[PDB]
Amino acid sequence: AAKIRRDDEVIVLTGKDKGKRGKVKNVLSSGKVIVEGINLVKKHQKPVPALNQPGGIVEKEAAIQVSNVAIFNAATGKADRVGFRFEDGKKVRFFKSNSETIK
Amino acid sequence: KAKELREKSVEELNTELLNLLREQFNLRMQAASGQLQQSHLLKQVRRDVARVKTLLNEKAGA
Amino acid sequence: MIREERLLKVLRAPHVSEKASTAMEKSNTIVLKVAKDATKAEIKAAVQKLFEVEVEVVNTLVVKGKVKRHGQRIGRRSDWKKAYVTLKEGQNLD
Amino acid sequence: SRVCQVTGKRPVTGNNRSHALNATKRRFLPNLHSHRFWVESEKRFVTLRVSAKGMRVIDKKGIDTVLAELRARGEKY
Amino acid sequence: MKRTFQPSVLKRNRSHGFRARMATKNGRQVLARRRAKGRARLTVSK
RNA sequence: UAAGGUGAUAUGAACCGUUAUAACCGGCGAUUUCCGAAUGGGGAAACCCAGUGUGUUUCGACACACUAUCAUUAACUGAAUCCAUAGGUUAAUGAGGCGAACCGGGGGAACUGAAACAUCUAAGUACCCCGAGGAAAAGAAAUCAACCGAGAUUCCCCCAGUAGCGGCGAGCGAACGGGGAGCAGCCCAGAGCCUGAAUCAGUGUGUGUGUUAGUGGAAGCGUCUGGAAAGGCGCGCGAUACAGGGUGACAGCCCCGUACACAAAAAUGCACAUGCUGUGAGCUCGAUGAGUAGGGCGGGACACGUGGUAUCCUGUCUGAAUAUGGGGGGACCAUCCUCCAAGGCUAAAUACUCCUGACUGACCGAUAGUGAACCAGUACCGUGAGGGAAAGGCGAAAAGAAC
RNA sequence: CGAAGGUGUGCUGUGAGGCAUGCUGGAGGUAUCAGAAGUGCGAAUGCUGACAUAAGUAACGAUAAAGCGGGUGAAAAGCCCGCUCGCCGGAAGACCAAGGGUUCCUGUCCAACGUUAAUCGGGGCAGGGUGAGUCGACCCCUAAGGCGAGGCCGAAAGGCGUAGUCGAUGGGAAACAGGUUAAUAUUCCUGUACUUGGUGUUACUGCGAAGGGGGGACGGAGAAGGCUAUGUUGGCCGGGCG
RNA sequence: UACGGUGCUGAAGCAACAAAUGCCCUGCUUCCAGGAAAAGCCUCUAAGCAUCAGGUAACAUCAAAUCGUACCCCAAACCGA
Repeated sequence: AAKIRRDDEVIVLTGKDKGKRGKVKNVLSSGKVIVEGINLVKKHQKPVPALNQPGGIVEKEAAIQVSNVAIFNAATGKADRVGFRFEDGKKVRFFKSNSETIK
Repeated sequence: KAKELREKSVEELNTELLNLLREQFNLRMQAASGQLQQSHLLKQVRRDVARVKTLLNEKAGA
Repeated sequence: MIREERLLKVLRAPHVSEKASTAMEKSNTIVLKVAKDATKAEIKAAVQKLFEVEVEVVNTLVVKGKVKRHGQRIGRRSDWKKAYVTLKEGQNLD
Repeated sequence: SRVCQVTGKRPVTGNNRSHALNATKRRFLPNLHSHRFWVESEKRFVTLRVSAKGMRVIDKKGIDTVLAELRARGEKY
Repeated sequence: MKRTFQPSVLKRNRSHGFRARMATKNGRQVLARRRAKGRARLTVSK
C-alpha cells in the first residue's frame, strides 16, 4: 500500500523544482524519494586515491519528500491522487480523478 | 530450498549436511586469505546448514 | 576418534605474520587460528584430515584480546587460540 | 524449638509490668518435658517432647489417639 | 606508609565474591538489591 | 503483507528480490553454549573433576543420557533382638529460586509529644521473618437489639471528635442506630431408604465474542510575497472523517491517519451450549464439636491504661453441664429476651500496579521533568554494603565547504 | 511586509511598570475581562555553572652533573649515534612471587597527557608478540579454619555439629647444556636425558581394603670436619712492544 | 654489509691455593620450653576369586589433556588522587 513506486513518473507539488516532472529513480525507507533530474545539489566530492575517484564539484540528485510529489495522470495532463482497489483478486492503484487504473 | 530438501531420506540429508560443512570450511579458509571476493556465499551456506539441521530435527522425533 | 563435523568446525584460519612465515620456512611449522575450545589432539586430527598432511606435534596458546577505544567508548577484542603445528619432515603444504 | 508436640504450644511474647508499670518484653515458655510413653498396641515406648497440658490430654484420650492425630498432622514421633 | 588497601585476589573473592554472597541469606539480599538497582557489576567477581 | 531489502552508530562491499518460499509483521514449532535454585561432586559464578550405562572406533578415543536434597507414597531389603522397628537401595509424584505494590500471620524499635520525665505517646508504625493469591483476609450469629425488631462477611457516607478512656495530662476514641455498594449460602461430625437428582473442578467438542498480523477509508485549484506556501487574496469541494502527527512558514481536501465499514490458516481468554471423568442431590431418623466452656495466677486484644470492668486470646495450674442443657444482654443477682461455642467451605462489592494497550492534563520543558531526553545506575568514588554525576538543538535538505 | 527572545533610543505613569520604534533574531505571540499559581531574590559561611583576584607571582618533586661533535627535524639543553665526565654497585644491578593487565616489540603521529621543548614516551593510531609430559597451576594429601546428609538445639530467620567434603602458607613422578626472535623460551631448534600411566607381550604365579603395621614425620642453640659455588696466582693459548 | 647485523672460522681450555651464611646435615652434640597432619611410598592380610583375574619381568607401542607463560615487580606499570 505505497502509492508512489520506483518507476512511476511524478510531478512536483512544492519546492524549487515545483511543477517539473521526472521518473522516480528510487524510494527510501525514510519516506523520501529520489527522482530523476529534479532536486539537484552541487556536492563538493573529496578526492580519494583508492576507488579511482578524482574529486570535483559533482551535481547529483538529492532526495525529496514523497508528500511533495504526486503521481502524474497523463490523460488529464495533471497531478492526481492515488486510491487502492481490488481487481480480480489483486490490489491495484488508480487515479482518484477519472477513476482509471494505473498501468 | 527447504521444500526441495524435504523430499529426501535421512542418510541423504546427512551427506548434504556434510557437504555444506566442507564448503563452509573451504570458504572460511579462502576468506582468511585474499582469495574470496564473494562474501555473501558464507552467509548462504551457514543458512543452508541450519535449514538442513532443522530438516533433520523434524524428521527425527517431531 | 573425532567426528568430522567437529573437525571442520575446529580450524578458523591461517595466521600470517613474520614469525609465522619464519616458522613455515625453517621449522616446517604452520601457525593457525583455531577454536578456543579446540584441544591439541583435535587440532591435529583436523590438520591431518583437512590439509592431508602428517603432524608431528601441536603447541597451542591463548591470545588475549586487546582493549581498544572507539572514539570515547572503550571495548575489548576477542581472545582466540593460536596453534603452532609442526609437520613431518618433507611435508609441503599448499 | 520449644514446642509441645501434642498441643502445639509455642513460646508467646508478653510484658513484665513493674509496680511503676514499666513494660519490658518477655516470653512465656510452655512447661515442656520429654517423656517416654508406653504404647500398649505397638508394645514400645515413644518419646515425646510435650507439655504438662499435653500429658493431661494424653491421659484423657489415650496415647494411641494422640499418635494418630500427630501422624495426620505430618509430624514424626 | 603502608596504606589500608593491600590487594589480594583470593582474599577479595572469598570475602566479597559471588559464591560468598550466595552462601548466606543477607548476601543474597544484597545481590537482589544490586540487581534491582541495575548494577552492571553485580559482584566483585571479575 | 509486499517492491523493495541484507538492525544501529555508519557509510561502503558483496549480494538478494520485484506477483510472489526477497525483506518486514503475527500464530505454532525447531535450535537454545556456559554461570545462576543449579540439581553428579567440588568451586575464587560463567571454572575443575567424576561415576554408570547404552552405542560406535580408522581402536588413539568419541557420542549421548542419567546420577542433588527434602517431602510423600510404593517396592525390595533390613540391626542391636525372636518377631518387629530403626536403618538401607531402588521407583514414582511434588517442591526448591526470582518477582513492584497490595494481603494474612510470627516478632517488633527509637527519635518524637507530653514544652523535663518514668505511666502514656510515637505505634503495632519503621524494620526483620514465614506464607499465599489475583486479590487476600473475613464470613453464615452461642450477633445485635430492647420487650419493637433486625438477620453472614467486606467496603463507602453519617452517628461523632459524641459516649468513653486518660500522670482525667499530652493524647486516644468507639458502638447502637441510619443511608448506600454488593449480596449466597452450604457441608461433615452417620446411618436407613431411594440411586447418578442440583452444584463444582479438570477435560474434549460446538457457538458467540474478544486478543495476538491486517484491508479499504472522502474531498483543491489559481494568484502575491517568499529560499520554500500549508500564509495573503480569489474562487471551489468533503465531512458518521475539522483527533492527532508530518510535509522547505500556519494544510479538512499533499502524506500518514481519523469517522465508518471489513479481516485470521493458527493459537488463545471469557460466556453460555454439550460429552466424559470424579463429586454426590431430595426424603426419614437421629446425632449436635471436653481437657472444651468456666475458674485462679501472669500477660495481651477490645476506644476502654484494673479500674466498679463486662467481652476475646492464652503461658501456667485447674475444670463443668452437655438442650430438662449452655452462651450473651458491660461488675453482680433475679426476671425476660435472644443465640447455640468448643469442625470445616464459600462469589460479590474492597486493596495494589513490576507490567500491556488506549486516551487525558490551567503538569515539567534540559539547574525543570525520573538519578538518567544523551550507550546512566554508566563514568567516577568506596575493601564492602553503598554512593553516584555531567552531558539535548547545523541546516528544509549535508548541499558538511572540490579547488 | 518578520513572532518570542537579545540590544539601543524616544515618550509616558505617583510606583511596581507601560507604549512605540532602530538593529539582531528567524517562528511563534496574544488584547479584553475572568480563573489558577512552582508569581517577583542581594544577602541564608545558600546550591549549580561561568569568570575574576592574588599573578604571569610561588613552584616545576631529592644538590648523582654534566660537556662537545655528528644525525634527524619546521625547529634539538632534553631524541638517536659517538667520545669524555659523573652516580649506584647487599643496588639505583639481575630473577620471581603478589598486584597490575598489553604497559612488551615494530611502524607511525605530536592536538591532549609528560610540571618546559619534544622529532621522544609507560601518550594517540595500526600491526605483531606469550609455543611445556619434566616450570607453575590444575591434580592426589592434609593444617588452621569453612561448609555440613542425617542429627541436637532454636518464635521465624537460624546456631552447633557427626559421617563427609573443601581448604596451602606445608607433603606428593620426571630435563639438562648450547643456539635462536624486533619482541617467548628449562616451552621453539640442536644434542643428550628422565617419569608414570595405560594397552599388548612372552616369562612367571597368590592377588585382593573403606582395615593392620612401617614410613612420610618434623624444635632451639652449638660445634666442628668434609665439600662445592666462587675467587686469586701460576702455568698454557692468542695478541702487544707503547 | 639495508652499518642493525648476517655467514664462515676458531687457539688454549691445565694446576695450585683460598673459600662460604650454600651442600653432607631431616646429620651430630646438647637444652628444655619437649618440637603438624594426611596422602603418595613400602608392607600384612580379610571378605573375595581360584588355575581366570590381578601381581613383577623385560620388551614393544600409545600417553601425558587443560590453563598460565608478553612486560613492570623496592617500582613512572603494585598500595599511596
